[PDB]
Amino acid sequence: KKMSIVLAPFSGGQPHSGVELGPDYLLKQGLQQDMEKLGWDTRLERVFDGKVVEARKASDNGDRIGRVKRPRLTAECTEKIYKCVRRVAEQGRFPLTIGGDHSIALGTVAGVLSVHPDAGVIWVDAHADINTMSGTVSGNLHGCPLSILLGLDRENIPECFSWVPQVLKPNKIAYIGLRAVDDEEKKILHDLNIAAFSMHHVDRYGIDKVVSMAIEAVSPKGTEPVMVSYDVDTIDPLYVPATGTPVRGGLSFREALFLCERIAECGRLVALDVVECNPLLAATESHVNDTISVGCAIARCMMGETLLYT
Amino acid sequence: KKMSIVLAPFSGGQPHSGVELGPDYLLKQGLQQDMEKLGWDTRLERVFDGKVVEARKASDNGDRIGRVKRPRLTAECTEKIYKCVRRVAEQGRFPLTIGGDHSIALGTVAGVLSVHPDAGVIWVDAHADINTMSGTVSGNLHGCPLSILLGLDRENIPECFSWVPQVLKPNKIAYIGLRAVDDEEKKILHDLNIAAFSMHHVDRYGIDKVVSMAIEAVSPKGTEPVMVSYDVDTIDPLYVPATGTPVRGGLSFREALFLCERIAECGRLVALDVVECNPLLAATESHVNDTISVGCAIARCMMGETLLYT
Amino acid sequence: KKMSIVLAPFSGGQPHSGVELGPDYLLKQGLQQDMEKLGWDTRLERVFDGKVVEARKASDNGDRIGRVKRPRLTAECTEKIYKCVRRVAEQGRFPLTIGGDHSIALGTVAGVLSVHPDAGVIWVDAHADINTMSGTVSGNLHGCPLSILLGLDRENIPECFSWVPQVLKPNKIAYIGLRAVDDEEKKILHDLNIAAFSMHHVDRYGIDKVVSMAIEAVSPKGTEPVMVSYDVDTIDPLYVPATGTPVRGGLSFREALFLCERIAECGRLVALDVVECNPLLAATESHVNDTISVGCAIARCMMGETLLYT
Ligand SMILES: [Mn+2]
Ligand SMILES: [Mn+2]
Ligand SMILES: [Mn+2]
Ligand SMILES: [Mn+2]
Ligand SMILES: [Mn+2]
Ligand SMILES: [Mn+2]
Repeated sequence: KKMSIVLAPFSGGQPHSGVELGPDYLLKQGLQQDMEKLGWDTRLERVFDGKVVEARKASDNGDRIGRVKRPRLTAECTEKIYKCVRRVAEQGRFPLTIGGDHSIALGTVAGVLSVHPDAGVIWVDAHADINTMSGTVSGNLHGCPLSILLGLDRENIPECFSWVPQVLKPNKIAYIGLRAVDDEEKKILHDLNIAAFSMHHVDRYGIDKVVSMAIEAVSPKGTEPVMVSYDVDTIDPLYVPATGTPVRGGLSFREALFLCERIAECGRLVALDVVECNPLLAATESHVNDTISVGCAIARCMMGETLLYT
Repeated sequence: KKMSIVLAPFSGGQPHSGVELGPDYLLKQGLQQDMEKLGWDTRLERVFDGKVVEARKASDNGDRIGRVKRPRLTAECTEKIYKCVRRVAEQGRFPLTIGGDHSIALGTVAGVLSVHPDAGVIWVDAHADINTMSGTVSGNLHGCPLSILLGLDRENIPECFSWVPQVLKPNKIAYIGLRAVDDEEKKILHDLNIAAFSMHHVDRYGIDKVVSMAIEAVSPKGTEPVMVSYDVDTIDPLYVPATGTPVRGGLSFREALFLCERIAECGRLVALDVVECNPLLAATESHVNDTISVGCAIARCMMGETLLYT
Repeated sequence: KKMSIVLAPFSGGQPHSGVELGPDYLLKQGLQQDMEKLGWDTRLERVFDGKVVEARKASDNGDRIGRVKRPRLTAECTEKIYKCVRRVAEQGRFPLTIGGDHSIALGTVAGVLSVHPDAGVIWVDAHADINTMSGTVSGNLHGCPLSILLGLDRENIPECFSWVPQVLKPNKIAYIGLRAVDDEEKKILHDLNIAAFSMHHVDRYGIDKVVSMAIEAVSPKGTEPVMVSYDVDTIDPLYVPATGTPVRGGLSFREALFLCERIAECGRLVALDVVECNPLLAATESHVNDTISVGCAIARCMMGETLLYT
């Protein structure tokens, strides 16, 4: 039980500052203690200085390629995460990455899949995060990771992303909690036949059935490793207020953690990303605690925490 | 895909002013744009001036027949809605009526059923709205539409309602979300064997099963048209605060819209009423937005909006 | 249909004052009227003066035996409740006990089981309340009733509890809503094979299935009497704010009452405790009303109240 808590305080995939504080806030609530307490030999892995990056990000408005914003900064930072997550996995340790916005998944998914080539990816998010370079309206890269990972709109992806390995295939991605998918993304999921479970399926079949369906979808031989990239805005704003792109009608606090228990129960989780926690996006310091604690709760539940004896 | 958005700014079936602002508020949030955006050729249908009606209503306290309040005003306005909804349906257009309190269902149901005689009616409400003239304690007519439509307590229904066609039979009504039914109404539903699904059934079988049961109940040949009269107070006050008769323990925001998706999916929806939105019954202008947006959301989901590709 | 509303204004099993006001507050909201209105011939049973007890409790800090706090006061008061609940049951009347903290279950369970020896016990709580004398860290007895009732850690239970009859066996206890069980309690439930249904099971199977499983677990011949000890903190703080030990991720208001309806439906409920309502633990006098009304709602639903005709 070896684990490497990968700290990825990045905010370049979006406009709001504060999300890069997630790592720090999570570790403050005792993330590592919880993990050690769960029997994991933990080690912190800092990939870069969040303060420096915020500095170079804030200033440089010239970092753009048409609609896409900060492709240079994003490509540079996510490549460091890739190298760190790749290394962590090669050493045989479990990489738990704390963001930071979802653009970091470029490095996490790339890193994990380049080591566990047949690993399935369960993307827990209210959004599809699959906007192509030409398609993205806002130009925020935290909503484009999967397009770049799947190598979509090839011709328009900046060369500064030439380092991204083409290891993710559409039949190895499964979404859970979708409810804010735009027209371009709807067509993509449909044309690529990507297993996507919206809030409609949750409401229709219940979270237990949805998780089972999601794990099956990316697990042919039913024995492949599984990775989860958890965007906290999948959970209803009621419980997860401090976040950049909230969307009403999400998972209840209970469903958010039950999902984790089912994956833990699975026994094949090989990696986990917990992203989009922006403490600076809350009114009361209570919203901040509700949010960050939910993060630590996801980590604990994913890594073994059960309500009863085990 | 022809639609007529019937504007019914009426508040005579109850005591609180503000509910007649629903139409205006809904159209402000872009109700018609959403509908056109969903592929419907829309047309607004104003049946009467909400300002004038509020004026004649406010003043005239003499409009009463024992317990029943404003039977003259209510009978006159609902007859105009009947004629408008009847006309809209005859032209082969889909009538989407925005209230206004639920007393307007006297005209909507009468209008739709006089054109589609075998149309089933799914009444989404926390209340049964079936108090008889002699039975109604409060005398508010927004809680009596179904008694008059079913022709109950015949002998005591004012003659100013003589225009109401006897087109609704008890085996063509199905309730969803019931939780505030009074003793008289409990006996009625039971003696008339009306298919009623309370929050108990939702909690017991889940919203998916309940909707299926409701659609079946009013669809013998399983091919009859279906009409939905949606009272927003069916949804828990948590999400729908600005409303005249709130009742704790309602449908979650998710269930409120999933229900709509299932009906849309059905393919036989022939009419829809969205009622009881009172913007003037909110503390923060946030309660107002939560409420009105939920209204537009019901319309979009009922009329075709899906979370994924379709 | 004879009932005895047992008033147990006790707070000695915990540190916060205010919980002893539950009885008074409940009766204020009309608890007895509701019961009579439900067809029960009610009678109030005061076992002791809540004001006097609070007085002797507040002062006496010397009432302790190591970690355990107020074992003398608790043992004395719970013995009075035992005698009262035992008497009420012998007279063939239904004992509805209103607390007061959960330490009162020492007398209720003992009283009911000494009359209905084969009665099952359904403990609705977020906590296991089974800490042993040596195990309890906080020393608060409202978290130790079941250990004493099951006669655990015998050797360390003060002799002032020598009156407690050994009538409860582990195969006659079933938990519902568990989510804050400590390590000692986890081991105990596991070693004793006690039927426990955590929020995990509720999220996984739904409340309907869980209740059925719980009733089955303590009902071998499927015809045994059933008793329910209802701790209100089983319900999510969102709905039940004013309480001593809140825990996030609980039963929704709907599940809290549906559970009651299923037990009522069962037809074998022989006793009910409603505990942990502390009015003095609320910010707005709204939290207080939300909480206390939920209490009366549990009593009504348990005792027969249905949403539709019956
Ligand atoms: Mn995301
Ligand atoms: Mn997202
Ligand atoms: Mn209504
Ligand atoms: Mn209603
Ligand atoms: Mn308890
Ligand atoms: Mn408890």
